[PDB]
Amino acid sequence: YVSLADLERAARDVLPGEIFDFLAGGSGTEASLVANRTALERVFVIPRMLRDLTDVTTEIDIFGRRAALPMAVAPVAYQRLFHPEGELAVARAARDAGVPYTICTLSSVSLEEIAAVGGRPWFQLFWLRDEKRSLDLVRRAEDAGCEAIVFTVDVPWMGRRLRDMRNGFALPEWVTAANFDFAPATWESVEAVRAHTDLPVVLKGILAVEDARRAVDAGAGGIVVSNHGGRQLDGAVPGIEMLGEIVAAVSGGCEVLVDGGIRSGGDVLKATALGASAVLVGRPVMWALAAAGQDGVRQLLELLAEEVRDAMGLAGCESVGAARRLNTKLGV
Amino acid sequence: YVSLADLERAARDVLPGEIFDFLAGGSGTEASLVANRTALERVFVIPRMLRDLTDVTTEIDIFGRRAALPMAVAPVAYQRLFHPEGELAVARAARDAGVPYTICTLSSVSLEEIAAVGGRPWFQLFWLRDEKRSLDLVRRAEDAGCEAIVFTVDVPWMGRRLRDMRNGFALPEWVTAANFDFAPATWESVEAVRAHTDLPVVLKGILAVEDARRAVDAGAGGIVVSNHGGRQLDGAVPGIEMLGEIVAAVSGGCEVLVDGGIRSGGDVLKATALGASAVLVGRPVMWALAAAGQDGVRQLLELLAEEVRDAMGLAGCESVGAARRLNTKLGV
Amino acid sequence: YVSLADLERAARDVLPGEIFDFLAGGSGTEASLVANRTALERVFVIPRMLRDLTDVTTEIDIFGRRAALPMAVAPVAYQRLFHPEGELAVARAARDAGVPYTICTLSSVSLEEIAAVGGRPWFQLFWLRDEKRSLDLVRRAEDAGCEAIVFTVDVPWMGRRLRDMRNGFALPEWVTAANFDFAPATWESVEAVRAHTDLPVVLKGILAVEDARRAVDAGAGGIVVSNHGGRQLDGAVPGIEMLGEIVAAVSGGCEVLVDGGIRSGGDVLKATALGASAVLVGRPVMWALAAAGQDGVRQLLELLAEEVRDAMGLAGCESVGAARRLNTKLGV
Amino acid sequence: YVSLADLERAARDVLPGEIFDFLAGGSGTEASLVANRTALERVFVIPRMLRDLTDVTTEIDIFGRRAALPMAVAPVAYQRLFHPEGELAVARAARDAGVPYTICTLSSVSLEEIAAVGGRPWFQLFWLRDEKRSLDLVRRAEDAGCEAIVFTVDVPWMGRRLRDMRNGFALPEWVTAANFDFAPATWESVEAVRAHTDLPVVLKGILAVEDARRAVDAGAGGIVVSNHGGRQLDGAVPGIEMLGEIVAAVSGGCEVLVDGGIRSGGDVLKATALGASAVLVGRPVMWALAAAGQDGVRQLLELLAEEVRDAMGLAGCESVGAARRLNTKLGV
Ligand SMILES: Cc1cc2nc3c(=O)[nH]c(=O)nc-3n(C[C@H](O)[C@H](O)[C@H](O)COP(=O)(O)O)c2cc1C
Ligand SMILES: Cc1cc2nc3c(=O)[nH]c(=O)nc-3n(C[C@H](O)[C@H](O)[C@H](O)COP(=O)(O)O)c2cc1C
Ligand SMILES: Cc1cc2nc3c(=O)[nH]c(=O)nc-3n(C[C@H](O)[C@H](O)[C@H](O)COP(=O)(O)O)c2cc1C
Ligand SMILES: Cc1cc2nc3c(=O)[nH]c(=O)nc-3n(C[C@H](O)[C@H](O)[C@H](O)COP(=O)(O)O)c2cc1C
Ligand SMILES: O=C(O)[C@@H](O)[C@@H](F)c1ccccc1
Ligand SMILES: O=C(O)[C@@H](O)[C@@H](F)c1ccccc1
Ligand SMILES: O=C(O)[C@@H](O)[C@@H](F)c1ccccc1
Ligand SMILES: O=C(O)[C@@H](O)[C@@H](F)c1ccccc1
Ligand SMILES: O=C(O)[C@@H](O)[C@@H](F)c1ccccc1
Ligand SMILES: O=C(O)[C@@H](O)[C@@H](F)c1ccccc1
Ligand SMILES: O=C(O)[C@@H](O)[C@@H](F)c1ccccc1
Ligand SMILES: O=C(O)[C@@H](O)[C@@H](F)c1ccccc1
Repeated sequence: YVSLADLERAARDVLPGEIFDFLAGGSGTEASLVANRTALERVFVIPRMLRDLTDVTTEIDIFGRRAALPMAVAPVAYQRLFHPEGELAVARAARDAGVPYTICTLSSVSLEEIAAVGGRPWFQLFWLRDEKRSLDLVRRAEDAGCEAIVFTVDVPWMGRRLRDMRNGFALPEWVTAANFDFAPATWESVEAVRAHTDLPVVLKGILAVEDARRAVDAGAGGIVVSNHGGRQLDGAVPGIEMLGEIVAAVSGGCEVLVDGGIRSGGDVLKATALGASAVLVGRPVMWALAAAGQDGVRQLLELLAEEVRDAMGLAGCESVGAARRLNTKLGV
Repeated sequence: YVSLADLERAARDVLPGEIFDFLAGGSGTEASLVANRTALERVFVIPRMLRDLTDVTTEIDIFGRRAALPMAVAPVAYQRLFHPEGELAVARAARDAGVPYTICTLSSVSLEEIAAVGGRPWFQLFWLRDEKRSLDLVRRAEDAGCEAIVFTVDVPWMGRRLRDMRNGFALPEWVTAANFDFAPATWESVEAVRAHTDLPVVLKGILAVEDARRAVDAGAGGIVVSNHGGRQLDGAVPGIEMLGEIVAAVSGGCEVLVDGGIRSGGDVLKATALGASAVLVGRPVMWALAAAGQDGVRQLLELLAEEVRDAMGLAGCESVGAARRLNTKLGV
Repeated sequence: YVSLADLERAARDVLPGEIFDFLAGGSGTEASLVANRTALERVFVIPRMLRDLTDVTTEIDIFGRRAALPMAVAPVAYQRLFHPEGELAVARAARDAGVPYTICTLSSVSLEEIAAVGGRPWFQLFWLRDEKRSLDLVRRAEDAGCEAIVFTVDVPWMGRRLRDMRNGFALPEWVTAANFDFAPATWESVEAVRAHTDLPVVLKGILAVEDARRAVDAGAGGIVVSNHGGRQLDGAVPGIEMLGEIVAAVSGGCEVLVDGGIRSGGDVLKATALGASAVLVGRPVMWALAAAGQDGVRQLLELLAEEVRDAMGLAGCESVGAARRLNTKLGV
Repeated sequence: YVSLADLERAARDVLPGEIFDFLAGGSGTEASLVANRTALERVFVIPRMLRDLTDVTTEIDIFGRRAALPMAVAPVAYQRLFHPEGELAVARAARDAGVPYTICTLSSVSLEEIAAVGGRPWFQLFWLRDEKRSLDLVRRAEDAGCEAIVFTVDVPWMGRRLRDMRNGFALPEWVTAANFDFAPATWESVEAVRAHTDLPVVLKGILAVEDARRAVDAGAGGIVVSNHGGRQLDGAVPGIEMLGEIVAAVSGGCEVLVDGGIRSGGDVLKATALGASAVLVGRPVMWALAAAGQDGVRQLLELLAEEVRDAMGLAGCESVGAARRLNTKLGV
């Protein structure tokens, strides 16, 4: 594999069509899904030359820990849909690559089993029908060693996934929500979580500048600027199009991550040049899992690491902080 | 049916080609017809998160009455072209969905019969060869219980519909203008109508900011910002591209509706975020009528209601007024 | 025929390929040829409603004479390439339609024969190897009753027409330059012409704002804002993209015409809304001549007249002057 | 051959696929390779008319010598890949056309042999693992009569050329680096070169305005604004998009060349109108070499000379300096 697109071809071959569609699809007409790619393709980097590259490092510090790249595995529910080892395969590869892995509320292996793999696990929260149960998942995650709570704030309910409707898609009987034996979140829910944990709370799914500012005021340790991979509001702006304005409004008050359509180390460089602290990567990780299990995810992360180091050095950046100081130009 | 595009496929199968072309076509090269869709596809919404969605309502108050959605059925002449029950099928479905239905001057069932269905009928006026006859249709509509006069102001004559010319299209003998046993309108005609009725007068086909302002000064209760579905001047700007500037110039002085290419609840959300009070929907209603009669229109309106509620909630809007306060960003 | 595009299809059928290519082609990669169409397609008109249309007139006064439309036939060399009656067929149709016809220096029938047809003949000048001969053609044109001298200023030499090179195109022996038994023009050549005639001198091929201003200072009665149909500099900006800036800089000091890609009455409306006094139309007139001779040109001009009247009225314009006061908006 | 595109078709026929891919390809997704062409296609020239063209000259003075066109042959490694005479064929054609030829560090014929051909040889430097060896190549080039040192500053290492990876491309045994029996460059390396030679030092691969300014401060005699033909950072902005801003920031302090996608004399005109002193041309020269050896390169340079003279005169420019004063407009 020499690009992330090699892995998509491989995953399309192996997966059942309805599972590939559950993975690939977006809501509505898929306008926001396509726009995430369009938006990144319009960004061009203005590289710098002739800088010292003797010790190029792709490492960052985030939420108290070093990470090997400015990247984490995005939360993706039900990873046993894609490979029998599901989340354990992905978490082991992420641990070995030094990349944080986001354990999902709707994981198909329990959060404690995935946390026991080690590494830097974060935990993604969906707000449940009652405050006490929500907070119990948060406490389980914290007890299990998760390092951050990634509270998804863009899913008061699931979007209209027309591929899934047309396919009549349902979970196979062999895939379950292993953390179990949902409700719209509000700013009150954020405060309940913030009061219940010492872990940093990261709000995933922020697009309005005013919501990024309120996230900082609310005590969030980070936000993920994101339209949920085009799976929630069809017509929501891409996160990459709001990122620069959000980074300026936040003034360093929290970490600002972005996701949606990151498909290469050059895309990671674009996101960092627009001001991101780090990116999330979703679908490509599942392509690698589907294609070749744990080893596939390892190969994907090795390729991304090579592409990030290559792009940074070609752009004159010995560190991720230098990459954040790059300028960009929109093209056509 | 899971999108409005499902209904177009269904209507193309059933209708005779020349009738499908009368419905689908525009004037000239169809540049304005295509632009209505291009323009909406360029608009992206910036959704808000974490707001109270306990009682999301899609209802509005307009021209004195509650409507279940910020939407009305646009005037479309000669609906018996599409189904034998014609206007009565559409009006019954609109009534049952709580959506206003616009009765046309060129309806193929008399305005009194369609008004007797109940619901919230509006009446669309074409200016006739003489003031007294025009005003008689207005008085008939008012006597029959219509709630608003939708005066079409963009048809001094019919545009050049090249599909119809190439097809040699003419009305079948079984379709007639049932209100009967035309001239360019002017601002004088508007005043004659305004003086002849206590109903709100809504000018349909306004695109210039100065004409929206004059409409308010003339005592209009509303305007529809519209290029007539691309059927009148080929090269006329889409209404959606003038809407924001018109809403700002009107300063709340009248209701500002828009039409042209609304094909989903997400498009309704875009129109409201640009400042519309409500939209009109034309061709999709006729697709549903052609595909499945009254039940088809009911299914279309149920689908649109679900899509509007979904889009509003995903965008953090518990009411249409909140949706009007959303910001937008143009994309590519 | 219901559009000008019907005539292009007809002309492609009848003409030999190399003659169709001489007509259709541009220089280089044909980027400027395509851009003339792209540019017009990007312009949208903001029409006005509710104005008095009791006496819509498409007439203008230009260079001292009434014309039936804001349009003249562009200079096109060697019209016997397209039909045996060549220029006489086109000039007769233009006369009968009330449209000025531009007689070319390289006409395949003598300028005196074409002038004898009557109508409103203008005369297009190419600057010859010597001032005295150039001025003799000007004097011949004036003696023959031509009303304006259209001095082509964008042909110091012919552009690189790769279709013609690839085809090895040459004039058939049956087509000749009938005014005969060339050099780069300069501002000195313009003054020599201006001093030699009382007719208005119109500089065809102006694109720079500074050249439009100098044309007025030099005593030109008009300019044609034009990239020569994409046949001269490949990469020259379309005239329609410079027109508004040129109209503002000229401040009424001369007539400002435009050409390049006018293919409908709606395109004439766009040009007038951007400030043109009138347009030239080139290739479509030759399509009609090739398809059906004099009667073909008559049908083309009747169609254009109908399309111009339709577009003007739909845009609320009772006169060409009102159309020049329309606003426009660029789209995608 | 009537366009440079004729030569590409010819070269694709003759070369082995993997060698054609080594020549044609870029890094990553080839976004920057495509953007170099997109960017030039968006630029339109505003030509001037009616100027004196009695003695149009395409000549420039650069780095102390007259050149026949505002163009030099870009450095392209390993030219024996394309034809058995390799660099000697290209250098002989460049000499005979009066065009500077850039001898590469990785030439497949020694720099002294290519310099002995005569003409105006420049020498391109890659920074080697140690300062003394780098400086020895510089001294060899100077001793051999090269006129300028073109220091490549955008290759701390080679980009990720996925065509080459997929093809498993390697140099045939019959092609070698004939100057031999590499390390990231820095501003310190530039100063070491500048101190070691009296020749002008030209930094190739500058895109950031701040790096152009620093190049002047560092004593560079020129820069080449360039993304390395899309072969280095995938996503680097095209040089043509940074050129105008760089020319303004440099204020005449050094020569400012550009490369990337120049494929016609009209493209040379666009580059000069945006402010370039001269362009480099890479791939087309190798197409001509592959198609027909020395004579092919001669034909390419004759065609480019004709296209540059044609474009300049059609734009009203008697000299390259006048072409630099042309204005441009971006189109779509
Ligand atoms: C199959 C699938 C399942 C997902 N499940 C979740 C989830 O449980 N929680 C969440 O916050 N995001 C979920 N996401 C959204 C991702 O975290 C991410 O925002 C999105 O996929 C955009 O990134 P991409 O283009 O790299 O895939 C899911 C995405 C996919 C494709
Ligand atoms: C077949 C057809 C007939 C129409 N008849 C009328 C009419 O009688 N009066 C009117 O004001 N608009 C008429 N319209 C215009 C519509 O009210 C509406 O402005 C237009 O179709 C744009 O909406 P759409 O894209 O949703 O179809 C007609 C449109 C169609 C397609
Ligand atoms: C076949 C042909 C011959 C032309 N000959 C002349 C000419 O002799 N003199 C001139 O000034 N323009 C000449 N033109 C340019 C036209 O007058 C006009 O500027 C151009 O065709 C753009 O208009 P169009 O897109 O309507 O064709 C010629 C154009 C064509 C296609
Ligand atoms: C096959 C190939 C080899 C090249 N080798 C070199 C090189 O050794 N040194 C260098 O500075 N640039 C090298 N370049 C870059 C060119 O000098 C030039 O920047 C680039 O090809 C863009 O120009 P074009 O679009 O005209 O090809 C190479 C380009 C190609 C295609
Ligand atoms: O995008 C997604 O699939 C998730 O965020 C969530 F909405 C979801 C989880 C599991 C099944 C369907 C939906
Ligand atoms: O409004 C802005 O500045 C940004 O959204 C815009 F430039 C942008 C478009 C596409 C990708 C990233 C940024
Ligand atoms: O767009 C339309 O069809 C209507 O507004 C009107 F112009 C019209 C009604 C009936 C037949 C033809 C045209
Ligand atoms: O001029 C403006 O602000 C609007 O017309 C423009 F942004 C726009 C383009 C396309 C859809 C809606 C709006
Ligand atoms: O565009 C054109 O064909 C004319 O303006 C002129 F350049 C010309 C006339 C006759 C033959 C070739 C060229
Ligand atoms: O620069 C400007 O204002 C005009 O050239 C531009 F808007 C334009 C683009 C395309 C067609 C007409 C005008
Ligand atoms: O673009 C290129 O091929 C050159 O600049 C250089 F990176 C290179 C030279 C020779 C082989 C591979 C790469
Ligand atoms: O930012 C600018 O002014 C230039 O990069 C831009 F206009 C440009 C786009 C494409 C080609 C050359 C220039």
